[PDB]
Amino acid sequence: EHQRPELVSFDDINYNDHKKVREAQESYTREQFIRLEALKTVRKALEKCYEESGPNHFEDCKNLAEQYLDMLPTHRLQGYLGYQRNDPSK
Amino acid sequence: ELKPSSAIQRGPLNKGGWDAPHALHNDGAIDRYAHWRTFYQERFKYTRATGKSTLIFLVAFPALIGYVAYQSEGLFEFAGKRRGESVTTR
Repeated sequence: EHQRPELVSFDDINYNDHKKVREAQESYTREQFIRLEALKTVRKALEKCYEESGPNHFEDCKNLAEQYLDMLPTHRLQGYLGYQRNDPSK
Repeated sequence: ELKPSSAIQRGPLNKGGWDAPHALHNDGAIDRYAHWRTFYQERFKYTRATGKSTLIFLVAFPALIGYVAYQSEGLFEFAGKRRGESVTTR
């Protein structure tokens, strides 16, 4: 049974109750693993593009290769303490 | 006229057990060599060689690592990459 708990932001959750704080931590964390599985799926597709293409991988999936090198700085684990300890626009 | 009491009968202390036979012939030269090497600090003095080594490994070498580590702090960002793009930040 694949359970799906709810998403809680850190914005307007009153950091004096440990229930919503800990759910906000775990939600930002689990969504971050989801954000990573897209990287791990395009990598799996890019390798199949390469292995079937053979010599013309340069022009068959230039878009998937550039896609993977675009996701790579911005799809990884990054920490909930960066967004919890700091607020933007203040 | 002040003696601990006549009611003691105190005896000798054994450690108890078996006299294991000598499996090692100790070498007097190696023994006094090692006793000289382990307790080397009780006889160490400052000479020109000692001061040269202490100047390098305690002062100059942490300062060189300090220059390299605090200058080159957030320069390199080798996460994705392309051709012609900036490899550093500064």
